[PDB]
Amino acid sequence: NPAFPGTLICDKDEVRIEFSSRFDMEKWNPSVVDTLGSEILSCTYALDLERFVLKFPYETCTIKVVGGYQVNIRVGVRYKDDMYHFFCPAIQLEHHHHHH
Repeated sequence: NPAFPGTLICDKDEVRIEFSSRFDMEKWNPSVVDTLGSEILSCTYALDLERFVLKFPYETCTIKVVGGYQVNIRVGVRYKDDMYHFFCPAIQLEHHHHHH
């Protein structure tokens, strides 16, 4: 059975969850939520329909945890297996820049 295919990108100024196609985004319908599955009052996130990306800032859409930040993502009423959590580190290392 298909696994959630969003690719986590922890960037210097945002978090992205990137997809291979707009169809994957529409199928999984990822949304930023809190640890219980509810919307975060402060959080504005963006869906880029051309590049197939969910993106959002650290401060308003993630929670501080040891060593970094946690974001909670709902996919899909609640369904089994509908909650995901991801971690981004506080410290990002940069060696060579290749933005993509």
